Amino acid sequence: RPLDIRPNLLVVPTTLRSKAKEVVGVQRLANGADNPNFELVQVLDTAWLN
Amino acid sequence: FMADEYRYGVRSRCNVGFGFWQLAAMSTEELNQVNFEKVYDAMRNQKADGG
Repeated sequence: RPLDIRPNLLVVPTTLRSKAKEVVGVQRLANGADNPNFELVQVLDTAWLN
Repeated sequence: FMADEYRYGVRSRCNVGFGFWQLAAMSTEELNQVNFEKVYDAMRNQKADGG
């Protein structure tokens, strides 16, 4: 019986914040492509890890 | 005619500033997060005198 998982959090170090925000935070891609992963998961940036 | 003044510059703190040696911005992929925001991230990543 499969399990219902709804990922809504993305935790990354401060060194990956740029990539995390450009995956979730960018609305247009290329010369206009929407973004299927825009605001799908909210990101928090922390300095304790790494 | 003369001017007189008492002053001198200061260093605020060693770990609150940065200067890099490149700025190209060609297509905003050479330095967007390679050397312009790389320093931004470096400032984001620092540790005090307690680990």
